[PDB]
Amino acid sequence: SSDPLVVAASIIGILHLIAWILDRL
Amino acid sequence: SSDPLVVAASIIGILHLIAWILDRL
Amino acid sequence: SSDPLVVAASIIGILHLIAWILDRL
Amino acid sequence: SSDPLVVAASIIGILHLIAWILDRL
Ligand SMILES: N[C@]12C[C@H]3C[C@H](C[C@H](C3)C1)C2
Repeated sequence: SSDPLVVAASIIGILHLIAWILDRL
Repeated sequence: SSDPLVVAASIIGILHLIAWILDRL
Repeated sequence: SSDPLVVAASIIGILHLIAWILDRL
Repeated sequence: SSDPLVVAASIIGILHLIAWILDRL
């Protein structure tokens, strides 16, 4: 729904940032 | 308004992350 | 405060994504 | 919990964006 989709997009952003931080380390 | 603009900025962040994930794949 | 700081960090994320989208265009 | 984890992922996204902005400057 319109509420769960916004949370799903936020989870993807966190996973992408985690990968980048791991590459910089 | 001040509430819809914050959601609009969040949607843009998710679209940008999706493109990056597609490039890495 | 603990509520305004979370919004301030979100605004920075949107500005960073906007710059990236402008570079890709 | 399910509420604190979502905030923790958001904090990581802000730190990653701050580093990028510092590199561009
Ligand atoms: N709420 C957030 C949406 C998007 C991804 C992540 C970091 C920024 C940009 C704020 C959580």
